[PDB]
Amino acid sequence: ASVYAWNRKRISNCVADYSVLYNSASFSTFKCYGVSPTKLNDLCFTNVYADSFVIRGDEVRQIAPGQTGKIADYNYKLPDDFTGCVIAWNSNNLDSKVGGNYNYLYRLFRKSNLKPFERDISTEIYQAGSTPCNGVEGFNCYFPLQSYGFQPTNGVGYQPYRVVVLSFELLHAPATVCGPKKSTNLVKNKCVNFNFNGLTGTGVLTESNKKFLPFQQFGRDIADTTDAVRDPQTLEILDITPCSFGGV
Amino acid sequence: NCTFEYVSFKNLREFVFKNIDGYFKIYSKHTPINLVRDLPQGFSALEPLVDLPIGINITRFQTLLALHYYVGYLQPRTFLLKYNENGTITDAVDCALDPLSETKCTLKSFTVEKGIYQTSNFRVQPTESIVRFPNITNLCPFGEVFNATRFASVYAWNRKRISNCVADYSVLYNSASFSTFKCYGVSPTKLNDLCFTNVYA
Amino acid sequence: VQLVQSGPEVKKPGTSVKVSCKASGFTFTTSAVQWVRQARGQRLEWIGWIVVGSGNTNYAQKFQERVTITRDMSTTTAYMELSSLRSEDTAVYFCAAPHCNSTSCYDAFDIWGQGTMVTVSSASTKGPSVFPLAPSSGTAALGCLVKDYFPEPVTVSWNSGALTSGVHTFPAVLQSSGLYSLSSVVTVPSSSLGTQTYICNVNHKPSNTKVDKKVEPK
Amino acid sequence: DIQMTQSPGTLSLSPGERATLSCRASQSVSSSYLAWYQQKPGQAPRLLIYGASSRATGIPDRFSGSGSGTDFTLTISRLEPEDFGVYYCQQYGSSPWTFGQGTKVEIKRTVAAPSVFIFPPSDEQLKSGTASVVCLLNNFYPREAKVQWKVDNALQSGNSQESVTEQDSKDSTYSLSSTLTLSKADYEKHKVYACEVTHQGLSSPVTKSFNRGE
Ligand SMILES: *[C@@H]1O[C@H](CO[C@@H]2O[C@@H](C)[C@@H](O)[C@@H](O)[C@@H]2O)[C@@H](O[C@@H]2O[C@H](CO)[C@@H](O)[C@H](O)[C@H]2NC(C)=O)[C@H](O)[C@H]1NC(C)=O
Ligand SMILES: *[C@@H]1O[C@H](CO)[C@@H](O[C@@H]2O[C@H](CO)[C@@H](O)[C@H](O)[C@H]2NC(C)=O)[C@H](O)[C@H]1NC(C)=O
Ligand SMILES: *[C@@H]1O[C@H](CO)[C@@H](O)[C@H](O)[C@H]1NC(C)=O
Ligand SMILES: *[C@@H]1O[C@H](CO)[C@@H](O)[C@H](O)[C@H]1NC(C)=O
Ligand SMILES: *[C@@H]1O[C@H](CO)[C@@H](O)[C@H](O)[C@H]1NC(C)=O
Repeated sequence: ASVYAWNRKRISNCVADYSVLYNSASFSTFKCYGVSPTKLNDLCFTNVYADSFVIRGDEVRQIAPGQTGKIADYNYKLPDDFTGCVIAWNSNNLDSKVGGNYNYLYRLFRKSNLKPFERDISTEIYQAGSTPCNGVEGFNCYFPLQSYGFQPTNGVGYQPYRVVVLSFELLHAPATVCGPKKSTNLVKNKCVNFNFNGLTGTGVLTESNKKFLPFQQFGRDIADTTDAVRDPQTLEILDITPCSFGGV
Repeated sequence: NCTFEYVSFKNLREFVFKNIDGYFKIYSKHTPINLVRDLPQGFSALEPLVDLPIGINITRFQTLLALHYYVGYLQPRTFLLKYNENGTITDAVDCALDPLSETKCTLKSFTVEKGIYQTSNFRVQPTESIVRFPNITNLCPFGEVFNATRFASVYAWNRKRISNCVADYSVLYNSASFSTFKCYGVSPTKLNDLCFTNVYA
Repeated sequence: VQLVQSGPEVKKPGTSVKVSCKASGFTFTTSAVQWVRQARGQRLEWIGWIVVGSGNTNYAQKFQERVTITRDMSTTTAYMELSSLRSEDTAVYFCAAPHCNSTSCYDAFDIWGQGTMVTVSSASTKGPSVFPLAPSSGTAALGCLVKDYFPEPVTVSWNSGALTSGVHTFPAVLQSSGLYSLSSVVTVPSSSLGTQTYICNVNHKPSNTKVDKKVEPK
Repeated sequence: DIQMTQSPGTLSLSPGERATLSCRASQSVSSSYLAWYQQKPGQAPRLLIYGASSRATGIPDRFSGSGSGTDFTLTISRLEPEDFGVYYCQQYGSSPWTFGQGTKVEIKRTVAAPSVFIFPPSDEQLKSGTASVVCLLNNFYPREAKVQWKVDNALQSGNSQESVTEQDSKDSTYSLSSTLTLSKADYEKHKVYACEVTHQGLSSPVTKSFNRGE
């Protein structure tokens, strides 16, 4: 899809191996924020939203938090605290046409900057002057969208690039989109080294009488440490008590 | 041109609708009541139900009635929430409701003992900005320095003095012609605000 | 807020000229640029306009065939290419644009360029011949004839700029030979003819010609 | 195309008077898409009025504008010496954005007759095989003037060219220069060369001549 009409594809109940993507030279850009791209198959992801669009190479630097430009301001804005990944690859052989491609557009004018993850596809005539445009183009009345005109002979800075922005919500709620890691059996009333949906620790898992709400996955103590977890396989609430200790 | 579709007095139905970074979050709580005149008084926490990644700029709304309610507005307030032994929210303090609420938030408690407490700091906000620069809007020689016909050898590096001219380093940072653009001690983006006294090229 | 154009151009018939127009002060990216030509002593002729952001162009009927208006937002400059030049194209060309901030624009063309003169004929570069127009034997008239030069213009001064009162430098005419002729005269009292040397200073930059000719009362 | 016509061709007014210029469109145009510009000889156009009734930045308040549809008026309450130039009106609503032919606002004056002077071709030019006889009309008003070349009482036609200067900034008069171009042979075939000047300030055409050699 065009950058102004960026497409959003939610994902659910699946497992993925981002190691064959990080090891792939096909992707010209693979940069993650808030989570290391290497250590990815550990933390069982929670929320997942794969946005996708096409820009030109000179604009790839705009797909980053705290950036400005045509794309960042008027087409696709990333929040400052964005936690996710940005992947981009050269799509010259697919999205470039001799004479210029007319299928990919971008928003050229807008009176205010876009909020994070905002999608504007309105085709209202931009009024640059005081006189109101009545749907007709002219002086200070221009069409808001412009075509990239991608050509195979263009410079690599002007060649088409397909960008995919994966956004997450790691370890904050019940996780659906998980990774490809096999589970083990759960042992109660014994000191174990536990890993629940990517949250790790050491402690004794015991039965509890805490009535968690269907949307709540983790509990916390006064110190903000993890107090209890809901078993992802059997919907029961288990308290996590550090492996009994005391001074010697 | 649809981009999303989803399909799933005696009753008080409260809802909260908010937009955070393009996500439309819907919270609600339904409870039995016996009161027609006005909203019942009491406390009840709303669980989250829906989070729609619509990315739509929402500024106005309307209701839909079946033909043969109260509307409030949200503010970026700080609240102190009391979680009981069962994990149910039983009370709350709006830290900006009044000085007593400010004190309660300050001491992270619901009971304030008799005495005098120092709770905040009053600071007079600004009213307008003042931007001052010497009035001299002259073009710089950046054109004849970057696009010069012939450059000098590195051992005989040339130095050009730049003064008495306004310059816009944003048209240079936005240029793909420059294979390398790296700055030290000052961000290349925030360049237009800075005012300089000695520039050498 | 400036608008600077190219320098003078002198091209042969059948060639092309590309006039530049650089903006300053306002935000180029959201404005528009029109081009207008003016022949020596004629009215203003609208050539066409271009939207800087989109690159869409509209041309006049009389310039649809040999004029193409382009722009380059990276160098904040707009260009006008004129192919297959001829003597009719010898004129002065202006570019105009509304000044705009980051979000709104002016409602007219208030910023204008200094103008670019384009000369075009089968003529060749030639220095001018300066001949004296002697005063006839209470006030007398004398002057200089700057004849057979190309291209325009020439500059004429009297007494190296000392004599300005009563001086009339006429606009040049284009002869059928392709060369220009210009007359510059001055009226002085008849008494001062024998006790005041009069020298006209004719300078033609396109041919690097500097002629100081002294006018004599016969 | 929309045709823009301006009037008058020449506006002869005294400094301090009220000037009035007219602009006519061949079809009804939007008032919000008409402008008035001022251009002086050898200078770039300068925006005066936009939106038919909106003074531009820096333009004095003595400039005003009115009109609607096909007829528009530019009014100068008190004419200043810095206002004597060329004025254009342009519509920028319907493409093409055509211009007017211009209106010259000149300083008026009383009728002044021209001082006529004749100049024989210099011997240096005669050495080149061409003769140029010059006729100068000095300080006259109005600009309209007529010059006829007579070579041994034979009226010339098609072998002369004229040139008129702009109105002088000090005495508000014009000057005219007419050049007769003959070959050395034709120049030596005759003896008396004269230019006859007809002008409003002259009660009868004045003739200035010279005898070839004397
Ligand atoms: C950008 O400018 C517009 C309009 O300003 C006018 O046009 C400019 C090119 C310049 O010539 C100015 O001197 C002109 O006044 C601004 O829009 C105005 O905003 C004010 C704010 O209160 C409002 O009162 C006016 O009615 C607006 N006028 C119009 C025609 O819209 C706009 O705010 C400017 N934006 C920035 C970021 O500077
Ligand atoms: C969402 O829509 C509102 C309503 O148009 C936008 O708010 C307007 O913004 C313009 C400038 O872009 C102002 O001149 C208006 O006064 C604003 N109106 C109101 C009611 O606030 C808002 O900017 C839009 N959101 C984004 C991200 O652009
Ligand atoms: C839907 O979007 C397309 C472009 O993606 C646009 O051309 C079309 O007009 C839109 N439909 C409506 C009803 O607005
Ligand atoms: C918590 O739930 C139990 C379940 O019966 C109930 O008995 C107890 O009173 C509840 N506690 C509170 C504070 O409501
Ligand atoms: C130099 O000028 C050329 C055109 O003459 C232009 O394409 C290029 O971008 C310019 N570079 C800089 C750094 O100004």
